[PDB]
Amino acid sequence: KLFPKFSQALAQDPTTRRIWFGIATAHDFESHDGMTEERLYQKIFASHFGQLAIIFLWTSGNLFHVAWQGNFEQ
Amino acid sequence: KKVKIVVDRNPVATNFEKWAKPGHFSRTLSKGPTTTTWIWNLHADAHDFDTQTSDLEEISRKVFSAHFGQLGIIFIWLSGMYFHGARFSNYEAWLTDPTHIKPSAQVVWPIVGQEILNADVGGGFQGLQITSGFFQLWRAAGITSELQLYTTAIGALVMAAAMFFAGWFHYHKAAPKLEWFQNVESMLNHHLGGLLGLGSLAWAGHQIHVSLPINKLLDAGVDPKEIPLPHEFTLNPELMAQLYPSFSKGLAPFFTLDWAQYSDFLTFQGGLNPVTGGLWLTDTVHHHLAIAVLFLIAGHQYRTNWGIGSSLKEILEAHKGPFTGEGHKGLYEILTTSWHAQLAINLALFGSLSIIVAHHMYAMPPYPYLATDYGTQLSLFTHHMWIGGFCIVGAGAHAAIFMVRDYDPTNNYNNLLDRVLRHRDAIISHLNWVCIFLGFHSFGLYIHNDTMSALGRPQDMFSDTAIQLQPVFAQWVQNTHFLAPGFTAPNALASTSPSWGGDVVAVGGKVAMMPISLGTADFLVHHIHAFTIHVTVLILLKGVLYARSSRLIPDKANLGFRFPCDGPGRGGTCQVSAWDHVFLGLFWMYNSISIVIFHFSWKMQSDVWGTVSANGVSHITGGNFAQSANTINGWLRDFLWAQSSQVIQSYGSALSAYGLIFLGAHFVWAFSLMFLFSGRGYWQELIESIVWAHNKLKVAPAIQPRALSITQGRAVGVAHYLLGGIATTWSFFLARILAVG
Amino acid sequence: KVQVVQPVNGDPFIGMLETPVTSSPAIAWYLSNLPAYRTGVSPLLRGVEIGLAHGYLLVGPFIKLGPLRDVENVAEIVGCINGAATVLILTLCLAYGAVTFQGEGPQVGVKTLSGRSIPRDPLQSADGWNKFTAGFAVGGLSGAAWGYLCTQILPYY
Amino acid sequence: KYGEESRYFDLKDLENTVGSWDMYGQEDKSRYNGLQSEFFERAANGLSRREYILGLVAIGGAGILAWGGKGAADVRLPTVGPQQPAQVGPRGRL
Amino acid sequence: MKDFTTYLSTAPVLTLLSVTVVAGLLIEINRFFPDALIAAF
Amino acid sequence: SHTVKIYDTCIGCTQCVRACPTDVLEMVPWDGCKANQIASAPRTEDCVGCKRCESACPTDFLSVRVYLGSETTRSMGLAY
Amino acid sequence: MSAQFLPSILVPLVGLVFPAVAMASMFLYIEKEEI
Amino acid sequence: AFTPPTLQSDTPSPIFGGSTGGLLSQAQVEEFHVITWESKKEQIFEMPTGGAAIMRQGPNLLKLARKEQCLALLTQLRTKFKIDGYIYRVFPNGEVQYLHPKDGVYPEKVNAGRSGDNTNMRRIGQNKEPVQIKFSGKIPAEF
Amino acid sequence: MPIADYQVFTALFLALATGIFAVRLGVALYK
Ligand code: CLA
Ligand code: CLA
Ligand code: CLA
Ligand code: CLA
Ligand SMILES: CCCCCCCCCCCCCCCC(=O)OC[C@H](COP(=O)(O)OC[C@@H](O)CO)OC(=O)CCCCCCCCCCCCCCC
Ligand code: SF4
Ligand code: SF4
Repeated sequence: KLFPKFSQALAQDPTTRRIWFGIATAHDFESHDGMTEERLYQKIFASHFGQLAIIFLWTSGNLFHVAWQGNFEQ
Repeated sequence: KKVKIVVDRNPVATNFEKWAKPGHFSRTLSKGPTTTTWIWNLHADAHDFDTQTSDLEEISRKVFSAHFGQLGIIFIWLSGMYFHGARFSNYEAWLTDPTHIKPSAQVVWPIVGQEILNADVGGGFQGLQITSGFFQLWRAAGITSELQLYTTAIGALVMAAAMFFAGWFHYHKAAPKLEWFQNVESMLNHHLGGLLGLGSLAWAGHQIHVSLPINKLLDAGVDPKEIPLPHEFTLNPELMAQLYPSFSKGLAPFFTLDWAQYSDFLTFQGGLNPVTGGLWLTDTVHHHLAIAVLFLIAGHQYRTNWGIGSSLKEILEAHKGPFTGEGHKGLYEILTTSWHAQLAINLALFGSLSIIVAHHMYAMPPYPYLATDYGTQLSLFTHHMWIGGFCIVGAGAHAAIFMVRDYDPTNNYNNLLDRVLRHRDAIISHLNWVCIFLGFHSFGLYIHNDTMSALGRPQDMFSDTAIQLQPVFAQWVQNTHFLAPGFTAPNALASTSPSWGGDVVAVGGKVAMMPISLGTADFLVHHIHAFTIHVTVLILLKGVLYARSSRLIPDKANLGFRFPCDGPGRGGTCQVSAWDHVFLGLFWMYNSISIVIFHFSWKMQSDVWGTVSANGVSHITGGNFAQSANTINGWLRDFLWAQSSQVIQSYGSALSAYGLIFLGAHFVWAFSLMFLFSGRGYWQELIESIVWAHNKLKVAPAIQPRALSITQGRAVGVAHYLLGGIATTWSFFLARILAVG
Repeated sequence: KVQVVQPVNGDPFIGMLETPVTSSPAIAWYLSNLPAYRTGVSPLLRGVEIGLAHGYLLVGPFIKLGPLRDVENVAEIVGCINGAATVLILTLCLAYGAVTFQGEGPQVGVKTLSGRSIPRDPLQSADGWNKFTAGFAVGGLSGAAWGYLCTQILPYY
Repeated sequence: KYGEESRYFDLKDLENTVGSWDMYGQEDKSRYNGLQSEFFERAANGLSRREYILGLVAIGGAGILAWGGKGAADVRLPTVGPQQPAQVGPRGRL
Repeated sequence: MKDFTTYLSTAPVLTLLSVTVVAGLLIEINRFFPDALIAAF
Repeated sequence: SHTVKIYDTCIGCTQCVRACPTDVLEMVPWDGCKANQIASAPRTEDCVGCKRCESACPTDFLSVRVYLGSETTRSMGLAY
Repeated sequence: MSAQFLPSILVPLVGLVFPAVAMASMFLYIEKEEI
Repeated sequence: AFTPPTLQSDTPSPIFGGSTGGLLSQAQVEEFHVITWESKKEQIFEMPTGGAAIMRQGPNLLKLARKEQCLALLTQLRTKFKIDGYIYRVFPNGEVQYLHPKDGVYPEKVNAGRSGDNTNMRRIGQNKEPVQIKFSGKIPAEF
Repeated sequence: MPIADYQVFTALFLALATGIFAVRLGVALYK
């Protein structure tokens, strides 16, 4: 019972809500335990990089599926 | 001791002093309308006599007078119905041609092009087609002329005036005392024999001397203006003997115990009349006479002013077993001192009775030319279904009200109520499990069929062609009823209804009644009905059982019966009161009744209603229910989409009104969502801004505008939701049946 | 005068009641003789019995209702399906054991209805559940395998 | 609990005052035959470890992939089977 | 008589009477001057 | 475990204490009001968050405030 | 398409093996007591 | 001069036939509460868990799950039978902790000698702005 | 000229490497 690593108060919840709120507040970095401004900005910057990689992967997947099982040439 | 008439003289003065002082009945509404919430509170507690006074005598007097007022209102409504049928109808013309002329009893004025609603019903008359079945009722009663309808309307007005006078007299002049109301034995004895028994006997007498001869001549074929008047048959045994020979013997066979002589007009045939399509009036006469005798005999069981008779308290206290400890002790005190408990029992049985009435009326059409009137049949069935559902929900609500206000632990110790309240957890848990099991095994079957049909695997569906789910029990019962005549009912010439099986009863080229075959679709829809009824029962029962206390809130009884919550603590206590359970039960009841009426409509349009062309029966929808009702897509396309073309194409015709309401209802329903998904804080702040705007122009009202309370918001949302949904179904049903019926 | 409904073990302030469904002599005997209520039997053997019964009763449904029920090779396909279901409920048992038993705590004692002190069931332990889970796998797979053999044998069927 | 009368609370016997009863449990070591018990405990010898028991479950995962790449084709699944002709579409398309 | 006139002056009675009077006036305007799409003066 | 706070606007009417269903508030001597008493929350661990105390406070604005925070087995009102 | 056998292996892996493994790991991690 | 009264385990319980709304498994691994009162006569009362019990003539002891249930029963006894009771908290290990009448005096009555815990000396709108306490696991009411 | 099987295999391997980089970034973000 300590999954919400970013929220010590939520980890003490002995009900199923702990899991629920443990997922709905994962991106609210400003409300996490021991969070500063520098760490907040750095985490957001890394998250931006991850999102960009996800977008690139999505586009690559679309292209690969069209070139593998599509009829683009026809 | 000793049942008697105890009354108090002039208890309340008759004047308009309190009419000019709104909120006089409530003590909390005395500080005046400081906020707009006072206006809503004035109407939300107008009939809550339990709060206006702590005396049971005054509450009983108020209830008695309110009953008289309601009776007067019903009499006014009946008078209006008869007057409209006598002055703005085509009943006389409809009598000469009841199979082609469509009944109509309403005429609209030409103001803004609305005269288009005056349809060409027939018989040189223009008006709105009615589906209340009043024409069939009047024909069964032998009205024949319009003067009789006018006389009945005037008599109904006189009765309404008498009812209102009775209420005023019993509340301001001669008010009965509490001991007079607590005479359950006398009340039951009079309501069983003096009311039901005497009324049934009187109706049987009227049917014998008025309905039988007039209807017999009408069926044989005689102009309505040529049939003798009712008094010519009621006071002339010669003519009535010409129609029924057993009458040449008078009343001698009745007193000599030779009742067989009366077998000509007191038959036990069965089935329906092949000419009119309804039940044999002789059979109805015999039925009313038998039930009248039974009720009169039953009205002599309870003890009153003599030694003979039984005691309700004695009978209740004597029914106790090893599994119920004390038994029914304390029930007599609860039912003789609490109006809410009696209201709950009466509402439950009353709604159940209404549902049973709807079933028995479509199965066995009791009026002539009623079965062939598809619009009237569908309308009557749906109307009674809705009335029954509403009454049942109200029964649950009042049961919870009694448990919250009139419950007393010192009087209910180790009895049925106490033992039930001591194991509510087991009851609720088991009901919850059965509801989940029913939901799965009922809806998941439809979902599985939808998935298989979409995947191109019709052989893996739950249909009559693939995995069959035949209702063997229902089919067995149906065949048993079909084989009842001559075996388990030797004196019966035919079955009670043609639905059990047999030939097809058609009148005027239209099928009045025919056997109703049950298949996999019927099995699925019946389990859906059982599941919905179980969920509604679970909600209502949970509210009644936990209205006093609960593990989450141990003092729920102190908060009352109608409260919004207990704050956001403990995770949230929103809608924890019994009133909220009733609020949710209303939605579930609406869902259940909606599915029931949809099933009835589709089944009758696909396997019953139709036309006979000497080569078979051409049903309205062609029997697509047996092949499409096993999937949700079939219900959406073959029933909702296919049958809605009649209401969406009614513009520019007489049914245009049905097309307008169909849309209007859709609006109201959606409107309800605003009150169901919102909260009071948002509206209060918005009102704050609007109030600032008003104050800026010196136009702010002293009666501070306030947002509707949480409970009021829920009530408004539920009322609008049900009004919109029911009105939508009403418009759709009426337009479809009036365009293809 | 008899009262067949009494509070659980005479205590009327415990969320339970004794009824002819829970305290019935025959019902109590049958329920107590199940492999789950054997504090003195090894968890592995009880798990083997439970798995055997569950695996055997789990073939039938897919045999008579599976997508390939109208094919002669339905018995084999269903045997494999039951094996897969047993493996799934196997990982379920393992996950439950790994989550439930991961710590120790001075729990309260356990007594019988008469008041005789008894030790806690060894099944409610880290090693007890692991042994029970292992037996359930062997028994569950064996039950599914026996389900296929019964289809081939059994002269009536 | 010392429920000899109407007392259902006892600090010296708090174990019985909280309803901590087995209700149906019964300790008995005389039941399964020794020869059959040995066979089963022997069959499930090393399968009592989390890593080893998970390995058995991993076999089920391999069977799932084996079915898709071989089992599905051997049962003549419609998705792994062939296709017959086609349609043109609403207008002049494909 | 004073109490009766006071009751007739209440918000619901006055609201229903005002709505009825306005509706009646509009109905008669449309009865004598029907299909008034534009303000043709 | 919610946060309950009392402010100097309190008039010592003791209504919030009587409205508490878990005995979380109590009256202690004070000298800032005519009643010479102030409200306090020594047992906030037993507070469930029903906010019944706020519905009974007559001061404007409220002199007693409840801020819902971390949920525990007692604050959630769980009997199982 | 080239390598027709790939979908028959990747679809069950992403829809059956990967989800079961992910759910089991997540369930074991969200109830660790000491992560 | 007040001391917490010890909890007597010899106190009989009220006459009750049993119910399914009583103690569950939480009382065996977490805690439960006990309410003891003194009645001048044997009379029927309503239990917070559903049903009706009969309190004996003399000392009565009742074990419930949550503290709110005990307080609700105490409120019923005080407003209906004018009976004063004591609430204790019992843990599985065997520790009893006095509760509600903490100092023998009801909380609604000032006793002069209590702890003025959680009492801010400012107004509700005089709290620090949320932006001034950012990046700190505290709300404006805790400053 | 449809893509051959070797191209699909190469793409899958490169995707595996990309997934490894992604899991490394996720682990770094968790810290
Ligand atoms: C002209 C005759 C008359 C007069 C002057 C009074 C006068 C009085 N009555 Mg009384 N009463 C009368 C007739 C009369 N009553 C009749 C005929 C009945 C039988 C129904 C009653 C039954 C009765 C009861 C049970 C009670 C009173 C009470 C009272 C007193 C205050 C309540 C009140 O009137 O508020 C004003 C009432 C109104 C302005 C009208 C009430 C609403 C009507 C009835 C609704 C009608 C429905 C209508 C069709 C609309 C519904 C549908 C619509 C949406 C289209 C008051 C001095 C009450 C009392 O004593 O106070 C403690 C009391 O409880 N009366
Ligand atoms: C043979 C005797 C008799 C009859 C026929 C009735 C009939 C009725 N009673 Mg009643 N009652 C009786 C005896 C009787 N009662 C006795 C002895 C007691 C005391 C124990 C009561 C106490 C009682 C109460 C408390 C209530 C009734 C109510 C009702 C009405 C129920 C409405 C309904 O569904 O019916 C159908 C409706 C009709 C058939 C309308 C026609 C009405 C006709 C005129 C029948 C009138 C019968 C009447 C008793 C005649 C004597 C009155 C006379 C002095 C003028 C109904 C008309 C309820 C009610 O609604 O109040 C009015 C109700 O609240 N009764
Ligand atoms: C014989 C039937 C009957 C009777 C006598 C009562 C009597 C009573 N009920 Mg009850 N009830 C009933 C049936 C009945 N109910 C049914 C069938 C239901 C299920 C819906 C309910 C559900 C219910 C609830 C949830 C509550 C009551 C309450 C009450 C009490 C106060 C009622 C009041 O003054 O509120 C005021 C009455 C009104 C404001 C009338 C408003 C009418 C509705 C909102 C409009 C509906 C529109 C209508 C269909 C026409 C639409 C056209 C429109 C566009 C103009 C009262 C003693 C209340 C209580 O506190 O009990 C003590 C309570 O909260 N009832
Ligand atoms: C986000 C882009 C994306 C999406 C939505 C899909 C979707 C799909 N792919 Mg595909 N794929 C992608 C990228 C993507 N792919 C890329 C970049 C490649 C090149 C290596 C492939 C190579 C590939 C092959 C060879 C096959 C599929 C197949 C499929 C289908 C079944 C899924 C499966 O089991 O295969 C598994 C997919 C992979 C093993 C590689 C996908 C890896 C992507 C990039 C992960 C992206 C994660 C995302 C960014 C994070 C979101 C969080 C989420 C995981 C919770 C499915 C419709 C199968 C098919 O054709 O069905 C008929 C098939 O055999 N894909
Ligand atoms: C399909 C049938 C439709 C009804 C739904 C049945 C499901 C409901 C199950 C809930 C049971 C709860 C047990 C309460 C336990 C309980 O109430 O206590 C036991 C109860 C108490 O009786 P006592 O000995 O106390 O009797 C004294 C009484 O006067 C006081 O109550 O006796 C009963 O056994 C009632 C029968 C319950 C069983 C009802 C089933 C009846 C069978 C009907 C079959 C109809 C179809 C077949 C006909 C051929
Ligand atoms: S929120 Fe409820 S429990 Fe908490 S202090 Fe206020 S009244 Fe007491
Ligand atoms: S309710 Fe408000 S004013 Fe009254 S004692 Fe409590 S905090 Fe003070």
